[PDB]
Amino acid sequence: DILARVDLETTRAIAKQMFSSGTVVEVSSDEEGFQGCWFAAKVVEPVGEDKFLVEYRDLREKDGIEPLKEETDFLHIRPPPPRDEDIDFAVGDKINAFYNDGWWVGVVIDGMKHGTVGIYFRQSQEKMRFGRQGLRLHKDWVDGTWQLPL
Amino acid sequence: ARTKQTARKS
Repeated sequence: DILARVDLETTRAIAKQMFSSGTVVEVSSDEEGFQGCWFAAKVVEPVGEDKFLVEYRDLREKDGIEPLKEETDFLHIRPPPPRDEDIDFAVGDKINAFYNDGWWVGVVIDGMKHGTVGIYFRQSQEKMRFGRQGLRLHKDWVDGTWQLPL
Repeated sequence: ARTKQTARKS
């Protein structure tokens, strides 16, 4: 999945450059039930040469009060993507939808009507209308550059 | 906000 597209040496160096204490980022997970999800977070401090202690913007510890803190590695952290807040989704577009406090990969199945866009999620096999404000085009962070899907 | 498993799917 992962490394076929990115370069480890480059990705590590760029993560070291960009993700210092206080830096806003997005983080991902390879735990089940989280595939194609990016969560908003902020770097607390780098950890060793490979990892970053982050504090989540929206996710909480079990009391639902204190922000969740986790270590993440350089392959599961990225900057917030540039967002073109005013664009027209076309059917077939790979998007992210802000759903249950994460950004989830989905596909546009119906163009915008009444300020909503029809979306489908392969993870859950569910489809629904999403307000335009909670949608963005999917982008990949690769070797220090943002790229659209191939 | 929500807990990490309130955000988890399936």
